[PDB]
Amino acid sequence: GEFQRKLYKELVKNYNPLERPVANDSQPLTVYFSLSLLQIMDVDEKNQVLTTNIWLQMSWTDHYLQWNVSEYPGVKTVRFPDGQIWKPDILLYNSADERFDATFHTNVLVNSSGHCQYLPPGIFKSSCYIDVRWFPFDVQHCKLKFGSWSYGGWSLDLQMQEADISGYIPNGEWDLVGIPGKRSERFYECCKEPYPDVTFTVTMRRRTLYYGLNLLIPCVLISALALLVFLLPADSGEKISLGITVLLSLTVFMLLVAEIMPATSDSVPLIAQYFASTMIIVGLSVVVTVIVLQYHHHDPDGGKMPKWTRVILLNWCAWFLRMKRPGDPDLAKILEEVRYIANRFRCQDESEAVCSEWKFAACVVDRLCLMAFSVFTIICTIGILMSAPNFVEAVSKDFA
Amino acid sequence: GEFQRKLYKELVKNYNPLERPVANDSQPLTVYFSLSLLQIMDVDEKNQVLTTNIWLQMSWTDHYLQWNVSEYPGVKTVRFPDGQIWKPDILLYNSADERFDATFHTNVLVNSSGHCQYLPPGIFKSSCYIDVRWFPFDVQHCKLKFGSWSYGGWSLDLQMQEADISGYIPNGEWDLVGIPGKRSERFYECCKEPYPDVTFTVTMRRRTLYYGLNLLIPCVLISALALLVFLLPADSGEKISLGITVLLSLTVFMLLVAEIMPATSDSVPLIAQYFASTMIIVGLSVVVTVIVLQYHHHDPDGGKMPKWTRVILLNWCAWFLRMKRPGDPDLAKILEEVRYIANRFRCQDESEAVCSEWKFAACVVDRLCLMAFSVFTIICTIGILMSAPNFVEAVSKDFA
Amino acid sequence: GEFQRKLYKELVKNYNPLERPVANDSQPLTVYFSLSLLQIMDVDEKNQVLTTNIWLQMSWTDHYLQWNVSEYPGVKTVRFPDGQIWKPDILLYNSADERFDATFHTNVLVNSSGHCQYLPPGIFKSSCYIDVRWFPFDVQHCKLKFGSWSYGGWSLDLQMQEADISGYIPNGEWDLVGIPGKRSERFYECCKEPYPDVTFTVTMRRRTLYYGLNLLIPCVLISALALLVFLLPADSGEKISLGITVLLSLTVFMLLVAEIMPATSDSVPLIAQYFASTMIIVGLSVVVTVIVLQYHHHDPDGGKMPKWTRVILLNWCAWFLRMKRPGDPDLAKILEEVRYIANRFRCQDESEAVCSEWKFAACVVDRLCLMAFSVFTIICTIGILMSAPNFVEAVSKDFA
Amino acid sequence: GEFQRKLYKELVKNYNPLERPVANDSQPLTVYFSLSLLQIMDVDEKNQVLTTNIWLQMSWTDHYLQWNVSEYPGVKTVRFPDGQIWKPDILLYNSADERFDATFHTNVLVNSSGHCQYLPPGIFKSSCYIDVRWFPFDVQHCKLKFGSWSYGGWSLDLQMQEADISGYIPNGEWDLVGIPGKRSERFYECCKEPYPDVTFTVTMRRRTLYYGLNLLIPCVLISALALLVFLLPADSGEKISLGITVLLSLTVFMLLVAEIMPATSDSVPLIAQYFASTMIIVGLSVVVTVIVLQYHHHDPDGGKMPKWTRVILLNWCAWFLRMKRPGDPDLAKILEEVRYIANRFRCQDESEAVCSEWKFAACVVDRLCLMAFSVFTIICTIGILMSAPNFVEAVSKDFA
Amino acid sequence: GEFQRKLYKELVKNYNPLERPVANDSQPLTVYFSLSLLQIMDVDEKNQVLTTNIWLQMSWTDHYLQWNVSEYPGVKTVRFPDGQIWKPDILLYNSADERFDATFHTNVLVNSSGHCQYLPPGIFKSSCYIDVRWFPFDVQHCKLKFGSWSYGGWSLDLQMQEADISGYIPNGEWDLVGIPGKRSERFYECCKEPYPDVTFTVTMRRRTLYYGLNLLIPCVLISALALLVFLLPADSGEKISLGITVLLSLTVFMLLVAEIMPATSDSVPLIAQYFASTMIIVGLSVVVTVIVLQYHHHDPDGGKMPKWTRVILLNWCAWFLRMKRPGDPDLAKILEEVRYIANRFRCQDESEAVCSEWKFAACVVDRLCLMAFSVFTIICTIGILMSAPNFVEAVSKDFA
Ligand SMILES: *[C@@H]1O[C@H](CO)[C@@H](O[C@@H]2O[C@H](CO)[C@@H](O)[C@H](O)[C@H]2NC(C)=O)[C@H](O)[C@H]1NC(C)=O
Ligand SMILES: CN1CCC[C@H]1c1cccnc1
Repeated sequence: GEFQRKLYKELVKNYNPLERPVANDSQPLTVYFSLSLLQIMDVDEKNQVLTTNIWLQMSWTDHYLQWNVSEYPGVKTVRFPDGQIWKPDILLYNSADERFDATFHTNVLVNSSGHCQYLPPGIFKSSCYIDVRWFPFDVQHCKLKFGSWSYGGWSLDLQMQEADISGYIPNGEWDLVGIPGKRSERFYECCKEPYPDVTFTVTMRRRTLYYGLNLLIPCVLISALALLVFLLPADSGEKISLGITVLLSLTVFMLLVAEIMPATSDSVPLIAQYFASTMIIVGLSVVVTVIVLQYHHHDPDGGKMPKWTRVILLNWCAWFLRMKRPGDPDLAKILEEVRYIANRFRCQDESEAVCSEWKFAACVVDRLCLMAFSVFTIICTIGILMSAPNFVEAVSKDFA
Repeated sequence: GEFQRKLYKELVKNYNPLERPVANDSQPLTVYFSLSLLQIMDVDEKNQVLTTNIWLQMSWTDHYLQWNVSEYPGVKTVRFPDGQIWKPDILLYNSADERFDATFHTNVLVNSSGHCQYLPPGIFKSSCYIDVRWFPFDVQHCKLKFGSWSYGGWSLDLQMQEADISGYIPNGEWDLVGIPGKRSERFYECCKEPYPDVTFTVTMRRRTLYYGLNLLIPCVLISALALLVFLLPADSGEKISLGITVLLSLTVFMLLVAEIMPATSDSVPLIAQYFASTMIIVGLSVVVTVIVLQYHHHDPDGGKMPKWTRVILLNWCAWFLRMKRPGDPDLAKILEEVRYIANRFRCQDESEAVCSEWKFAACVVDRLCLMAFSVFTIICTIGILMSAPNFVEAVSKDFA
Repeated sequence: GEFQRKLYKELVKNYNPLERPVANDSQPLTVYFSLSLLQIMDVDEKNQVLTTNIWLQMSWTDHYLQWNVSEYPGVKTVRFPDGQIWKPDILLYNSADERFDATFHTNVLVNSSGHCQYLPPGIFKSSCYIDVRWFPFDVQHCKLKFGSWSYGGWSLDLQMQEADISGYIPNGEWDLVGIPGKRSERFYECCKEPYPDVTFTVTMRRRTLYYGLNLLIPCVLISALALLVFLLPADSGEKISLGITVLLSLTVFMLLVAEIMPATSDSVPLIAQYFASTMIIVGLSVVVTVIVLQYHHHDPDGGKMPKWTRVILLNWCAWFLRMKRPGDPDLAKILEEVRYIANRFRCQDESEAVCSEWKFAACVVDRLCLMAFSVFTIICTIGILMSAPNFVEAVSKDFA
Repeated sequence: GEFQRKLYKELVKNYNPLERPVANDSQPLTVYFSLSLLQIMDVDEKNQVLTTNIWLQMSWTDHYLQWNVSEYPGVKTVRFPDGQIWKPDILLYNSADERFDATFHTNVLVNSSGHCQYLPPGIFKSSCYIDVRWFPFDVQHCKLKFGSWSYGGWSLDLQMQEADISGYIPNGEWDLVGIPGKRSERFYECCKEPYPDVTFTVTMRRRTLYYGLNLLIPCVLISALALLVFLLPADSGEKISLGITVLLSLTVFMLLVAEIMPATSDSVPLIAQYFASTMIIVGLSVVVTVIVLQYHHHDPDGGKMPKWTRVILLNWCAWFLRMKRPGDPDLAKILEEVRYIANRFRCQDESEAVCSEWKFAACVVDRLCLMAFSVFTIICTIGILMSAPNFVEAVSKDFA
Repeated sequence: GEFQRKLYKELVKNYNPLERPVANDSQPLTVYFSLSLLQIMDVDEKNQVLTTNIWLQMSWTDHYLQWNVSEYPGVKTVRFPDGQIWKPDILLYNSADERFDATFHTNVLVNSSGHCQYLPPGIFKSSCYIDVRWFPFDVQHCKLKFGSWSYGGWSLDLQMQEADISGYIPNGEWDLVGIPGKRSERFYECCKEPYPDVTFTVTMRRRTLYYGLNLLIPCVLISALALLVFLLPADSGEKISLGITVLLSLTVFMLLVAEIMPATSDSVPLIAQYFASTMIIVGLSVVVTVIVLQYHHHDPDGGKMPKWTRVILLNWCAWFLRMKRPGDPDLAKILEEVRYIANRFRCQDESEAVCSEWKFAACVVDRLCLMAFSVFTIICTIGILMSAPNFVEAVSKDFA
């Protein structure tokens, strides 16, 4: 249109995009800064970066970009690309992208009275600390720090407006608790000019249904399965394979969880210590199995049963468990031969009678250690799982 | 040509690529927006990102870019590169590309009446929520949101033209149901103007043949083979070995299928339900095998058969399953030794006959659990697989 | 050079890089398009993306860029950079790259009479369909579709010339067969004017010396070793172990072959069919082994062999496979004691005879199933591998 | 303001951004260089690349950009963008980024007396030598070499200022020791002029809690479990299974650590030595188990035990380990028969005694090898771990 | 300063960066090309690309950039950024980078007499054929081809200087042998115009210590462990398990080697041949073990040993292997009963004698195959390992 042609010709006359558009040089320029969260793309525990989709929102007042609507009827807003008009050089301090500023440079909407609006979108790769002490029951606080790079207090001051989450799209993995900001200043040593900035802390809680169902219940189920070795009869000589096989499966599980995990040395992760507890449990199970197997295959002609073992395992450990202890000249020569055979059979029976005691002792030890291990595994898993804060309500909100 | 030289020189005179080319400044500018799908390149469920090849279609009527054909014979159209004429600032809202705009800027073809055509190509990475509840018998809807970034409804009013799929190249994995769009007018609280926008919802369906042949069926054969532990005779120890090795094969399968899919906590996936059910079936099979082995290797005098088991397993279950039960002074000394040997043999005979009942009971319970688990696996697999709403359609299309 | 400087100054007077350089505006401008293949960098079966290294060859005639050599002695050719002279806008229609035009903008060499040459190199990524129906004996045809984006057939007469392969560098995996090209005219829904394009089809054949050694031969070897169970005597305890470990190795092998290959549902790959057949073979091997184990440990005093089963196994197959079957008052008291002992021994001998007959039946069944499984796996492997077309030619070229 | 606009107009006048801003052309310009470490992001061992977040600091004195604040009251500082004033060309020599210069070009802040201050941020990837001889108890020294590219020592007098670590954010895995720097002068084959450069060395210590808990301790535990084969009675065939399965798990661990470790041939890693030692220990355990099993299943009436082995095993070693060694005509015909039976039984008893002595010898060998292997593995592990320098410092700082 | 500004203003008058800076247009311009190796970043065997840190080095003479120092006393050199002066267009012919020119454009230093220096750094990625026939004892030649893209003999004749390896930082895996170069001229069909270019060949030798300690030694050790199946007595039921688990471990080792190595089909790698040989050895080890097991569990009444086997496995090899072969009417009824019992025991004795003879034959076969396999494995290993060229050089330079 004719009027907007005239306006665009007139406005850029003697305009320098290198100057602050303030009527008075001494007075600072007021700039309002705010966010608009749209989505959380990914939270990388291993690399400790946070990727989000965010619309910035900056606004100020321009002294020179003013006109009277009466002289230019119909036109009431104008737009300018980058470089042609002055903009605040506000950029993220916590950036982790290769280019230090990931932000699409869009148009600047201008008032008929000098008020500019700037809403550039972009995908921001922050670098925030990822606490992993209570994984997978986590609450994370990642900070985004914005502010002018080469402008001070007398240059321009920054004011905070509350973050907008009206357009938030919920994420499958993380639950957004909130996003509160704060405006703070920082004085230097030379000069008493406040240097303001705005920081936003994004707080998220991990939803634990997936990690629970895929990590914890399988591991606890097969750890409970690992106690079946104490139920097998020792005569079926395939007890060791069970223990070693479940140990191998647990090792595979551990190395995968190490794969997902980062490599910080700040604290012992809950899942890692739980896996270590299961490691020790299965190892002690295998050791006890070897002990019982040694007891079962005892040589009858070897050493005698010690009195301590006899009085402990066969008496007290049986009372505790209420387990029952289930217990003519040639005529002389032929007589001697038959007597020899009978005596040999008697000796064989007496020798076999000894092995029964050892086998019963093996069964008793097996039952006792079964009970002890079954109690211990439950105690350990319950204590470790419930030791984490943010567990009861986490499970109540996820699994229910 | 001299005529096109003169025309190109004349058109750019006084032209301003900043002003919106309308004869009347008060009235808006109508812009027609459409789409042209070429192919779907990727659907990443783990990152929730859709990659497509798309040709944008825009069209508006410029005002100043007009000329008389008679004055410039031969010339019918002109072409302008980026930055030399006014273009709509149309952007994709939900984008996952690090650079927010992912369109290749090409020339604009302008007719002699002042009609501009803009057909920029590009590869678009938009983020859409990919439901995984009914995986792999899945149907997904992903939305693309387009619209001007900084032009209002009093200035630029979008219009819809139906999407073009004439050039579509079919995908191997995804079947395209269709891509219907819709035009809507959002209203601002300040002002009575509309804010037109156009959204395109791409609907696709996964083809269930690769997954069917590589994940579903192999698990069925492995689970079925896990029941071979029951037909096996307990005399040759292989039962626990069989059970555990099937278990680990299932674990590695579950690890694969877990690393394929994302960590969302919105619902339990169908494949997860199937694998968990197989987990439980194999574990219970191993437990039953342990019980059977305990029954088989029973000490002949370590106890007595309780009346409940003696009646049940030996008569009732044999009835149900139709299995038959498996069935001078120097001479008196010789007398008592020979009778002692005979008595020893008789005692051994009766003790050996005792264990036959225990072995038969083990066989009976083994057959019973075989039948029960054979029914259970079939029922569970059939129910879980047929629970999917479009299972019949998928099996009729992909397979038949 | 003064002459070079003066000519460069003169050639750019009133030159518009926006106009098509023709003497008469009505007739189109002829452009010859070719292509110089240099290297096939990579073929991505999983992503259906082909990466090649090519040099474009465009040539046309510029009417304004002419000069008389007699007045410019030394200079015979000139070079112009990007954006200073008119260039055709030719780009790939199939680019699977984040940027839709991956070419390095080099100079344009100009004749002394107005002929322009343009040879921009670059690495081109394109999306072409990949066939896995005959993996790894497949022949792939991929397409490269070039054309002007914004010039119709009335302004750009695109022509074609044969592709150049004189500098081709052979690849270590794919053997180049040829690269023809054909011109075509297409109508687009945008506009009522044909748009010519030039399509080059690259035909290449995969060499099968690496896959034949690392995916086929090991599978055959361990499938054959899976038949070693039928030789192993049942008196040992390592038959089920053999079978199930073979299954584990086979599953790992198939899983890796699955991860390398694309997830298409258009056909069942040859390697997939082979792996499924081998899975079935080993599974039935395990089932037969279970049956033989149950036969060999058959408990006597239970059910006698059926007449049909006996007359089959002990006679027909036994003769067929050339197998031979394994074949004072105290005196009265002493008398009936020794009578009891002798009768006990006689009954024991009868029981052992029945057991020996059962074990012979098991051996015969094992031998027969050995023969059947061996012949069946041989014929299935040969048939599956020889079903593919151009298999013998590939075998000859690669191995011999 | 008016003063700001006038000053910006005045400064730009007759300014060439190509000339070095010095009052005297023959005098070198002084530039102060400094660093500000913000965060160590990644230490890639395989690729030997260190990624850090760094702010560069540069400062010099421009001769032309000076003014009197009396004539320009409000304005005290001005800002200039890239490409409008002279800037140094300081760039990293060791950059490993695909684009050689990875820095964000910000404004340049200027005094009223011409003092320029330039603080460009950026994320720098540099190639530094990584030493893994003492992994995971290593201390690394990575250098960053900065310096002007095309400015010699007679024009740009580079100076170094101490690095700033006040804004350092501690990293979970790496511990910062110090960042000293020195300014050295070098000669290059290009030119006969010295080119000064500034090198900063980053010294980092690796926190070892993660690796100590995830790699060393589980390896220790399962290596110890591998010694249980010397407590299993030989009558249960489950010793080779134990040894070989632990060997398999060890091989898996070796594969994983080799995955983490880079391919280098400078010196053997400590963890590589540890895993090799564990390999040999477990292999020797398996060999000893094979020897013991061969001893146990001796066939009597065959090889008589040699006198040397007899005495060594059953006199000295057995006592040393406190092991106790275990241990009418018809009447004539019947006499002959009973004599034959008794003699056969006596021969069986003698064979049993020989078997018992062989089994006792096997047990003695087993116990002796158990003790030897235990002491050997303890000594080897403790020596290998303790050989690393500052291992005591590492454990004291991390664990305690 | 003053003279700097004056000279900079004077040097750009009427200066066209598009023209070749020569005094005579007909005569060509001499350009000297060179290189400066800094580091070999990576050698990718799979994608077959080479990454290096390189500073190019070009030098030529400019006719127009000349001045007399006495007129401008302070300035001796001037610097021009990209786009201000004429630069030769020299780029990598065989680059394998997504952008065809990975080169950082720095300043150009010009002397008082017109000499120009241009040393742009960069991280180049070139695709060079990588031979893998001799892995890991490998020597690779990679060629870098540089040349002009638009100029020829009458326009630009590239001379040569030897590549500079001063300041080259040794890599931990690849040892540099040399970087020879060679200039050459190529003529076109039309005209006798040379087209000189410079090519550099980088020759590097892989250091084999890491691969020897991670791939060769462990596989030899496990292969030797596989031979232990020939010392385990047949009574233990753990002979098949040993061989099978060795096969599994070696399969996963082959998997790793498959992942590291390229998928070429031009030769059979040495490591591939060695792994195939070891596979074959273990396979016949398992086959022989099965034969021995079926030989040892031979029923006494199932047949008789053939004469050939009886004479070759019991008299010839036994001596060769130095093994010794191990070795009133009621009274009549009582007599007949005891005669029956004695005859029964006699038949048992003959049976176990035949069984013992069969077991001796099995042991002899076992020892024979042990010796044969022990010789064969070492023969094949030595042959394959020493078959490679420069293997003595590799071991001498790495392990000493
Ligand atoms: C400016 O730079 C070039 C650098 O080469 C100088 O050329 C050298 O001049 C000396 C004088 O004898 C010769 O020995 C060298 O061989 C020349 N080098 C080359 C490549 O030709 C040139 O002299 C310098 N000019 C001034 C005024 O310093
Ligand atoms: C052939 N071109 C490429 C696709 C459409 C067509 C076109 C037509 C007009 C303006 N731009 C593109």
